[PDB]
Formats: sequence, structure tokens, C-alpha cells
Amino acid sequence: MRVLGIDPGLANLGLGLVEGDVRRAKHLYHVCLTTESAWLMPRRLQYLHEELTRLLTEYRPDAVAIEDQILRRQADVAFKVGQAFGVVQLACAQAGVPIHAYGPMQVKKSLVGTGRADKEQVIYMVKASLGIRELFNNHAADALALALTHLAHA
Amino acid sequence: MRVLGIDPGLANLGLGLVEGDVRRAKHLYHVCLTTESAWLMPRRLQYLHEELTRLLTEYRPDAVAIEDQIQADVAFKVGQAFGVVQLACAQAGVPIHAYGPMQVKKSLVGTGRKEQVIYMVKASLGIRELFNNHAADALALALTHLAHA
Repeated sequence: MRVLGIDPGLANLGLGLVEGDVRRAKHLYHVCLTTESAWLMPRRLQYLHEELTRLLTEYRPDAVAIEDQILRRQADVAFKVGQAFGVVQLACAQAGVPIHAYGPMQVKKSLVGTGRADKEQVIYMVKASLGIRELFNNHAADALALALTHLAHA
Repeated sequence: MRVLGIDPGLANLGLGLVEGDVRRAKHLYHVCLTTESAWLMPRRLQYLHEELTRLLTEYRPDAVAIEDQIQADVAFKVGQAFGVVQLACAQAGVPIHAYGPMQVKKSLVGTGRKEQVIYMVKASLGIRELFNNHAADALALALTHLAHA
């Protein structure tokens, strides 16, 4: 099973591709896309949608695993990030790829064993599961963690 | 001089196309698209984005006029639909102009302080029957853009 993990955002969009099953997984690709506030919102959304559409077309994943956050602070931030989430969901549906949502405690439990693990603990287990020497970008790492979580729930 | 007005929403998306200037406008098209919670969110967004794209491609408007967005997870959900609307406009190369409710009232009604707005929408466009408030709101937005150009 080939899975695209997505750490959703507007200024940063983490994408990580893995392939395997519950017992073993192979790293395929990861990246953190960025957009600039000086671009207007429509162009930021167009950039994310275009780059994600290209990656979906190229790698042909069987499933998308997306983070289901309960972040509840600022409505103006939530409106902007919701716009990015909408365009991400749109790209997946246009590709015919089903989306499975996972909360952070599900990720921590699947990758570390417990739901109160630290992020550094999760990234250590991402790198160990995939044989990655270093992961500098936390959004890419989180995206890979989501992809590995879907493989564990399948 | 051709404006697509958009009343943004997930369950209801009002669309209204007019052409003209401050003095005279002609009606071209209106609808209220609907989506149901029985569909998963990505499918709802795909349907709205597809139907909006088709209308932008067909009628080739010069501008889009959208209702200005004046709880956090509510904001987040409203944003999902707004994002796909903004994306379709950007892909079409059509500039977006946002207007608030008071701007619509002043542009359309002499009072400037929805029955009065709807009456003025129907009168300006020669529309006898306008039953859907979202489609009416979208037409009111398109007419507001003409008044501000």
C-alpha cells in the first residue's frame, strides 16, 4: 500500500510518501511546500493545489492520511488554514484518492506505542521505521508519521 | 463589464452573472448550488469547484464579486468552501473583489442602511421571480461591483 501523508497548512504544507504494510515500510519522498504572505491568498492556494496535484499524478498513492487537529484559538487563522485544507481535500478527490484522518494521539500511539509521546519521540520512530538518517523539517516528518499511521491502521 | 457574484457556502453556493455598468445591467444567469452532509467533505468541495469552474469557463467574466467574511472550527469549515471558490477564480485568471453587506445595501438601495435589496435586484435585471436568497445575494454582489467600478 502506497500512502501520502499530509501535514496541512497554508504557509507550510508537509507531504510524505511511504509504501508498505503494518510490518515494513519504505520511504519514497518527502517535502515541505511553502507559500508567501506577500502572495495573495488565491495564488497561495493555486500554488499548493498545483504542486499537490503534480505529486498525486506522479506517485499514484492508494490513500491519503491527513492530520485531524483540534487546534482552537483564532478564528482569523482558522479561516485561512481552512482554505488551504479545502484545496488539499479537493486535489485528493480530483485524483480519486480516499482521505483518512488521524488525530495526533492516534499518530503517537501507532508510532511510539503511547498517546502522550513527545514530537521528538515520534520523529525518532519515523526515521527508524524508514531508515532516514536525518529529518530537518518537522512538517515533512509529521507528514511521514501520518502515512506510517495509516499503514498501522490498515 | 461582466461580473460573477458569489454568495459563498458549503450547503448552498449562490452564483449570479450580470453584465453592464452602473446605469444599466443585463441578467445572464443565476443558480444556487447545493451539497448535502450525506457526501464526504472532499466530494462536496469537488462538486462545488467543478460547477463553479464550468460557469467561469463558459461565461468568461471580467471580475468576481464575493461576500466579505465579516467560532474557530466554524471559521475553519467556512474557509474550506471559500478556499475552493478562490482557487477556481485564480485558475480562471479572474480577479476577486469582496464586498460587505452594508456596501451591497448602499449600492443597490437608496437607504444604504433584504426585501429592499431583492426588489432592487429584480428591478435592475427585469427578473419577475427570484425565490432563492443565495442566488439573489449573488446577483446583488455582482450589481454592487458594477456600482463600484
